[PDB]
Amino acid sequence: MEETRELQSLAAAVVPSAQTLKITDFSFSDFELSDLETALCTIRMFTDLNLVQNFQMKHEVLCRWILSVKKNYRKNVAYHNWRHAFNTAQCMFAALKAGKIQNKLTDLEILALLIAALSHDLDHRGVNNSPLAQLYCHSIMEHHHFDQCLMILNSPGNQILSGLSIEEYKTTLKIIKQAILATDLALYIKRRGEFFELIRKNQFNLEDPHQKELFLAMLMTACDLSAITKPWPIQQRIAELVATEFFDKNKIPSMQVGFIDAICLQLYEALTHVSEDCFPLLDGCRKNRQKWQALAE
Ligand SMILES: CCCOc1ccc(S(=O)(=O)N2CCN(C)CC2)cc1-c1nc2c(c(=O)[nH]1)CCC2
Ligand SMILES: [Mg+2]
Ligand SMILES: [Zn+2]
Repeated sequence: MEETRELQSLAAAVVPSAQTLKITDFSFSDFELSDLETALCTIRMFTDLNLVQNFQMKHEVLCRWILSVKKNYRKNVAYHNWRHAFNTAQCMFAALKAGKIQNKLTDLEILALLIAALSHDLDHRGVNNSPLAQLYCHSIMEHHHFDQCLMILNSPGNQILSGLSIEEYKTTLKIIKQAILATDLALYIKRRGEFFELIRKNQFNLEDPHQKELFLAMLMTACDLSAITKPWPIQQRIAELVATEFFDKNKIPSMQVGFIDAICLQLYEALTHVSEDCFPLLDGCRKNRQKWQALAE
């Protein structure tokens, strides 16, 4: 089979260092990478976050899990596909390392963010595709993604959480679930005020469980949207993909400016306040606003 073949190549490979793979960079890009290569980067992300060790993940199982995740994104979807999930994970990784967020969180939280970033759009069909009620929003889409995530975590050969104790397992699933549900922009809009207001007053505090949970949610949105922060030539390219999905052009630049003002700037400003080293995200986002604004006329 084409697929057990893919599993063999992947399990046999030597995983280059994080530095060699450029996965520590906020300006990372996946355009020139093969599927196999994105899988290796992903293993390096688990490894250098020290998650394979702390939680005793078997190599064959992690490899199989990554391939399952990859397999359950649809390639025919121009933007909401595996590369988007892979990029969201890479940005999470870079915020934890380069952005120095790692030290602010527990191992279990880090574990759950990485998994959530990779799984958060599982089985997406495209924004233009959409039982009972369904009456009041409620993140139906994200519930589906999380269910997909859960089913893969429980598939034979795919159980990367088997090394956790039952109590750790339950805590981790809860975090994964909240994390995936947090990628619903509506929820993000609903909750950001609290977070901004708190940073305003220099009252923000990670020791408060309520605030921790709020921060993790903000963190997910920041990664989920991070394409908006990439170097111009790359951002233009990703914008291309999004437009293809949204519509299957003269108004696109102003749309981009609207999106950056409405959603992105404040979030990346807030994240910078929490950790100054996440500044490149904010900086990259500002430069892109300037560029799209110039096209907008
Ligand atoms: C480039 C084509 C047009 O792109 C957009 C147009 C509108 C918006 S939006 O007004 O903030 N918005 C549209 C309605 N959604 C449910 C939420 C997002 C975002 C985007 C948009 N979203 C994303 C990116 C982007 O470049 N544009 C990259 C990360 C996600
Ligand atoms: Mg989504
Ligand atoms: Zn997403």
